[PDB]
Amino acid sequence: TVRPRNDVAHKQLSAFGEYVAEILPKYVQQVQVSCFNELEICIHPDGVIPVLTFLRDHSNAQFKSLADLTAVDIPTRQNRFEIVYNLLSLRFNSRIRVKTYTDELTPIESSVPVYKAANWYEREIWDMFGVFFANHPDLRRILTDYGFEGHPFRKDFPLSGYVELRYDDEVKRVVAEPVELAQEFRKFDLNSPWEAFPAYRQPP
Amino acid sequence: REIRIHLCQRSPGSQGVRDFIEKRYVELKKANPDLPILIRECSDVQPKLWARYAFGQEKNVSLNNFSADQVTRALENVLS
Amino acid sequence: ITVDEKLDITTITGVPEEHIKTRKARIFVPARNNMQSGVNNTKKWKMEFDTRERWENPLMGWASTADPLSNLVLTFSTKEDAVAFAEKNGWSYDVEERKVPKPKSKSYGANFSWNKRTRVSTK
Amino acid sequence: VKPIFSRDMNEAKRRVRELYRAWYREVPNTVHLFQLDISVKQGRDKVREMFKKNAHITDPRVVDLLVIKGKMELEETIKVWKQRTHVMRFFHETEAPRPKDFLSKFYVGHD
Amino acid sequence: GVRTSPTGEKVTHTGQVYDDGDYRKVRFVGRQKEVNENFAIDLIAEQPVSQVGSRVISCDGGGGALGHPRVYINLDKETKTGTCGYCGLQFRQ
Amino acid sequence: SNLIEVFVDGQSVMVEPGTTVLQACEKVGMQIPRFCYHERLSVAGNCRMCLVEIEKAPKVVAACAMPVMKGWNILTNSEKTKKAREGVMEFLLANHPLDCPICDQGGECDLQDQSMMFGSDRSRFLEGKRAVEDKNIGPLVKTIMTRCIQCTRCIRFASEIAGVDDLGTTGRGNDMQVGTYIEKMFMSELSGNIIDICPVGALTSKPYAFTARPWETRKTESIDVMDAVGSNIVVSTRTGEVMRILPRMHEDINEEWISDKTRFAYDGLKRQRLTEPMVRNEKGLLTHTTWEDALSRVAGMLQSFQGNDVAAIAGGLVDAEALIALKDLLNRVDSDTLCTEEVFPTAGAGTDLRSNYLLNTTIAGVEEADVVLLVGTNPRFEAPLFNARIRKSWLHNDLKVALIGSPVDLTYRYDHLGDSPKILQDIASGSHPFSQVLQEAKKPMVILGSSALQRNDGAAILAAVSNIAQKIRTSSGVTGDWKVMNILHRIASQVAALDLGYKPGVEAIQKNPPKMLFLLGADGGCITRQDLPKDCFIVYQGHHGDVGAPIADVILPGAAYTEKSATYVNTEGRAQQTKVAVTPPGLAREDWKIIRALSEIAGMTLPYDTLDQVRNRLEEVSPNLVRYDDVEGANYFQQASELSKLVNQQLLADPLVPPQLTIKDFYMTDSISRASQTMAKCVKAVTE
Ligand code: SF4
Ligand code: SF4
Ligand code: FES
Ligand SMILES: [Zn+2]
Repeated sequence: TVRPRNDVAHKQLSAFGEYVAEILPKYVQQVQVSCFNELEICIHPDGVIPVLTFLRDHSNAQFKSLADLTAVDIPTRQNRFEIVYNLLSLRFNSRIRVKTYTDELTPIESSVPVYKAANWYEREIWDMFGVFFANHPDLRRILTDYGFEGHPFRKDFPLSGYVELRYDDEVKRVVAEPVELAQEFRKFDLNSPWEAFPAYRQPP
Repeated sequence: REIRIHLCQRSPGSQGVRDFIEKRYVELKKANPDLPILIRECSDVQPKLWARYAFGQEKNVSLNNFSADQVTRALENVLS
Repeated sequence: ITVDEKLDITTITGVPEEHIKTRKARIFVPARNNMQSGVNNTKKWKMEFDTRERWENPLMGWASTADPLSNLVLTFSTKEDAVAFAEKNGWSYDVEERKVPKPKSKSYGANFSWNKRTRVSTK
Repeated sequence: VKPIFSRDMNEAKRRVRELYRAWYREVPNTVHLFQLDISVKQGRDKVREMFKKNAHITDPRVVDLLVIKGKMELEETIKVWKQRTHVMRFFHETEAPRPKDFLSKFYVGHD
Repeated sequence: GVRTSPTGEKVTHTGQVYDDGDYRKVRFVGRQKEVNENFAIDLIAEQPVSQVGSRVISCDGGGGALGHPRVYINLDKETKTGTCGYCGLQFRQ
Repeated sequence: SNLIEVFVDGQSVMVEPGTTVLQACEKVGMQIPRFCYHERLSVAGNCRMCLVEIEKAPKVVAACAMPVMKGWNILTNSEKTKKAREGVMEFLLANHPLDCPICDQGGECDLQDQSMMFGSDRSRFLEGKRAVEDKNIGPLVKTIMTRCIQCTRCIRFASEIAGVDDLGTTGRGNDMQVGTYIEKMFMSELSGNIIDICPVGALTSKPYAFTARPWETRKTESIDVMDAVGSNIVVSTRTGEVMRILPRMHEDINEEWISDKTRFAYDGLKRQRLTEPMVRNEKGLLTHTTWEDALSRVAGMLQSFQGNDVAAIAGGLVDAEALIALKDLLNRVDSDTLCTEEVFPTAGAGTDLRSNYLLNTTIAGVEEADVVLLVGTNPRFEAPLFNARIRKSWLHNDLKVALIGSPVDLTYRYDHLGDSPKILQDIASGSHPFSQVLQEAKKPMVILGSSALQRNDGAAILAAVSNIAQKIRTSSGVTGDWKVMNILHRIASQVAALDLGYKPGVEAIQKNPPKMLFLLGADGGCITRQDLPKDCFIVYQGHHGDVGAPIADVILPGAAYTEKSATYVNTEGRAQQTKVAVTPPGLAREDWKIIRALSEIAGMTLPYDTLDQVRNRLEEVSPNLVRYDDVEGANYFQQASELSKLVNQQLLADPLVPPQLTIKDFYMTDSISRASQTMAKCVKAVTE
């Protein structure tokens, strides 16, 4: 049939859903998810460094490269932040996701000794989300202003901000900051009634 | 000027309060015709006889787990 | 090693200016539309803040607002989770109970009644 | 078993004392090297009003996170980054605020 | 097309005369007000009513070239000519 | 114990016998696409869209029709169920015009949401498309019958619940027109709900017409004022303007419908309203002044006068926050003599005890009633939502309703027991047409209207209800927890004022004339130039000033029901909190802020800082208005009946007739709907 995509390598990739799980720590594994030839593993925050030393230079799983270090902010759970370490193997040609969970204000074990690229993405998470990282060298603000309040992404505060309007007013050199007036964002109440998808709805 | 009393649907603090509401309150309307005595309460809360004074004052008296004879005595002292 | 577990109420550290204490949150599940007869917007909690002053701008015709925290809708799975998140932010919340649809026995046999006055006239 | 950020209960307060000691010595550096702007005396008063807002000490985690945040927003002016008087001005001077009163706010336009 | 105000400024498509006490009139002092010469309201009545033989006719601008969704109009009523929701075009019989 | 185990896609679910396939699917979380079926309305298998295939069956059955028996595996996502939904959707849209841009319904449309998800991507259709001649139904409802999918839902609405009987199917096949054949101008109660009943853009609101699309307007929940029942309706705002008001589903407030006089009159709040504070000039006419200057002129008289010579007359569009603040400004600064606009009896413990002030029986409790012995009142004119509830209690369950006191047009039956106050006195004793039915009943309820109560025979009608109710319930009628007497207040503020501690009626102002009267939202004819025999100094504070506003010295502008965020009391006795949807126009302020600023300008200042501070002070005065959306029944009804019976009063000679006893009478009422472009157009066409 024309229009959908076919999958065949799902069973070959599902073996890692058993392989990493057969190492069997309550310290690491917890829950394993696999869909459309991609693996998602969510790992307890206490162990991150010993988890990422594995899958690195290991004979069966040789990743060595960290491409993305994205973070998911979600208010539904008690653990607010879901930091996703996206790894890519160049020897075996496969992608894996090392998910974690952190609450409002708890430090995670940062992967500075494991990955040399992590530190730049680690500064980005501390800016956008406010998730502090332990054993990190020089934690600095990159994207935010040098006098910025709050954390730019957090779903707690609005899209427009708080110190948005900047005048060149009566003071000769000083640019104004604390004025909070802006043009209104038309938040369209668009959400379609009737559930479009089966095998997703959960009973109360 | 008007007196107000809080009554609950629960058992504690309303065993003696409802007894004053059924036996004493019916006679209280006959005893004090000019002075308005309104006790309109049904929500689950701690009972209190918060009665307003003549002008620019309000005093609240506790009625939690009080005796039926003690409730009639406290209401008589508050009225004077 | 070294736990130092302390039990205390949540406080706002990464918080904006004095506007949290004045604004009140209304964590209430959104009601189904009058015209649209589908339940998908329901069964999910929404924490919408109370709307402040809005006026027509002298620049053109749009209605610009000074209030920053207004145009945000949050999602929650549980009523207890939404109440805990509101206390964590700092803002005072007024929670409303979810109005569940009552099960009414609507049978087709009632339309063609003999003794009952529930007989449907003209189809 | 549980994360502690940096310090446990008592030592976190001593870190604030360490932070206040360092930031009190940096206000002459933000006038002579940076720009005069206001005053040396008013600059030290700008410190006091910032810490008076943080009177709600309840957790070791909340205090330590504010210390780490304080070791960046006040560390910015030690190793001088681009601000040029327009940035790093915490005190509001351009805008005049309305006082909290039932007769004053209702006359102007609030809530 | 539209009637000129006693104040000075010309009225638009809708009756939009600025108030005498209103301060929003300084904008048109010096620089001219852009008011369209062709008014759409008068152009509806200007177009003649076309005659239909059959009961139901479908309205179109000019096929797929001129933008119009194909709407069928019922012509059972004798009084008041039937018009589509898009054009000001009217149909009889 | 009356439970059947069945499978939805192989998953176990327990259901009551008699329930439909769609009702069983709602339990697990599934929702089958529908067009005829409604939660409040009856069942019809017209459209045949809710097709769901159960295994081991040759034909696919509808979710509307079939009752669930033992052992069924209902397959929602089978090969045949998907083909059934895709098939019928193509039939529904084959003869339906391309009107989505010109359609009044946008994202809310049921055909749009379902055809995208369940229907096919492309249509086989080449030639056809029927066209339907539109019928002008009314000035309130715009009707384009070309878009109608002949679903038969409005026809069932007008017949079973509204009880008007005008809409009906005429013709066969394609040539079938929904509507009235005789071209009759359809105008009745609950007619502003038929626009929400219709799933497609066939029936729509004419006053609203074209302003915003469903996705564009931000929804906000609020309790509707100027109605006795107090229906919940989500008000939509499109950038600082109230565009449309649509009802939300609620168990207590009748059903999922709003009143016809409440829904259509959205433009009334926007047409005429006080923007700037107006004070009486030296010439005579009222002129616009500054907020600091206008308050100083009002405080100069308020602080000067002291004693019983200062009284406030408030009623109509008044809030609970306004009630707690005006009582704190009058009783504390001077002697308390505050009066209510609506007349209510207070001779035999009227204001005292919650059982006498408000209706004892719940608004949802009308369904579980054996016989309703209503007093001289019109349910069609006053509270259309309560009249629908009484009709639904009559349609679903067998219950004989009796209405004594002037015959009027009603949706139910008749069974009127004369038209006299003497007939009510005979009903208390061993009556011949009545009393016998009241004695042999499961749960009888007597509903006394405020329309007859606000007359010369106030205490006489109250004693007949207390004497009649006391002799019926206590003797043999009531068997446990059951209400006997009910009072439904016509005014919106009348139920709230009695609970707070306001003196009901204008008799308090008539007995002793005040020097300066601060009438908060004066609408009813109680205070006038002839009524007050001194220098006026009248202060008017309320939104939309047409009547009462010219006879005032210092008028201060206030916020409407959509503006101010404050609690409101229902007829049953429930506090519903309203949220602010739009900012007040001009220099107008909130009701709680207006009285607090007046105290701040004067010497004596009331303890209030914020909305939370005003809510805390309101909780201390009355705990019933503290908890939102929670109603509790009042105790000791026999004690209140004994105190009321002590007073002696003669019955009136004139029959108990309602002031509003017409279909056109319930269009322009209570002054709030009087200054409206939509209501005045409807009332003029009602006679013509
Ligand atoms: S009823 Fe729905 S599908 Fe039909 S024209 Fe209107 S919006 Fe479009
Ligand atoms: S007008 Fe609407 S509700 Fe009535 S039959 Fe047609 S589609 Fe159904
Ligand atoms: S919705 Fe069931 S047959 Fe139409
Ligand atoms: Zn056209």
